[PDB]
Amino acid sequence: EANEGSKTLQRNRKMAMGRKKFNMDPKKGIQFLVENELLQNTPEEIARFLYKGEGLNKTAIGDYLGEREELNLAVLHAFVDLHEFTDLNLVQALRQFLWSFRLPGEAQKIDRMMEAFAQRYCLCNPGVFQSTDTCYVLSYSVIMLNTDLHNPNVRDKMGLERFVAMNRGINEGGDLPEELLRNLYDSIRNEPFKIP
Ligand SMILES: [Mn+2]
Repeated sequence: EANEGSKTLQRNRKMAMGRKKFNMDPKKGIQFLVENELLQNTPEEIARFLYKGEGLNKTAIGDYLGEREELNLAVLHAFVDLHEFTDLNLVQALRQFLWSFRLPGEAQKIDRMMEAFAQRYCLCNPGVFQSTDTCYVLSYSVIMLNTDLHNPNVRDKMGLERFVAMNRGINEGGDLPEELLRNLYDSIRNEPFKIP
């Protein structure tokens, strides 16, 4: 006679095993979970698992999201869609996003994440930016500013006035508010990004 409590206990052990396998080798971890019917092999379901992140290494999460593979790309889109950026300013939203995983080192991986982020930010906050290219450019400006201001290996530091000068043109056929740019600058300047 089948004992469902036994089934649950075995499943818990397998899930614990799967998380541990994921932290070593994200694709292997996901394949194991999928094969044992512990996770559905759908972009949305895998994205929900990584967004919850229970006992998952955020560098592993990032590495999974940065694979240039059809499924992983679908997962990255779904994962960014689980974020809630409505009513946040760009730095506030970036802080939420960049807490949920550790960015890969590779520029192309970062780029795909940053494009996805910018498109989702603009959809959640229509009319803040006149295009997604503007928000993409400005999201990099903010990430680079965090690096420039808070990594001491970057010698000479960019001041507010220069940051505003670089970025005021990037909107459309007319500049943004310089209010919005000063707000982003000071935010980063006074609180670096919290990274995992
Ligand atoms: Mn501070």
